[PDB]
Amino acid sequence: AEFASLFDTLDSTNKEMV
Amino acid sequence: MRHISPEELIALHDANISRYGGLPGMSDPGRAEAIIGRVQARVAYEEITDLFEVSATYLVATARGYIFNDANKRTALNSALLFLRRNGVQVFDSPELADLTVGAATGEISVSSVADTLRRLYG
Ligand SMILES: [Br-]
Ligand SMILES: [Br-]
Ligand SMILES: [Br-]
Ligand SMILES: [Br-]
Ligand SMILES: [Br-]
Ligand SMILES: [Br-]
Ligand SMILES: [Br-]
Ligand SMILES: [Br-]
Ligand SMILES: [Br-]
Ligand SMILES: [Br-]
Repeated sequence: AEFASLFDTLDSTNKEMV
Repeated sequence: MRHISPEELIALHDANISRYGGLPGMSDPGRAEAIIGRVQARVAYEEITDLFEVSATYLVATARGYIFNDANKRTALNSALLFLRRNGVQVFDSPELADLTVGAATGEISVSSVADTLRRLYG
């Protein structure tokens, strides 16, 4: 959950960078 | 201050790969420990208390370190921001983060400069 919340917050940038 | 362990860095990478995609696995066993150990040692030795400088050091070290077959930049970015969040700095997405991370990864943007940007965004 530590990571899921972080990824949620940065979801846009994570997707962009893939 | 609260640091990110090598195994935590790895788990964060692997969760990111699972959620967003990419090639699995580490480039070389031992590199995560070497790089992150180096970061923490340097932070102690140089007496770095500025959270943004420390976050930047994690970001640059992972972005340039090729610990993983894939998602090094993602892991670099998310770990730096995880670091800030654990140390009580609220983080949020910004459309500047992608180019920042790429620039760090290519050696174009220094630790100091990455810290300057993170401090503007989140300080
Ligand atoms: Br996750
Ligand atoms: Br999730
Ligand atoms: Br968050
Ligand atoms: Br993986
Ligand atoms: Br490794
Ligand atoms: Br370092
Ligand atoms: Br990436
Ligand atoms: Br990569
Ligand atoms: Br955004
Ligand atoms: Br540098």
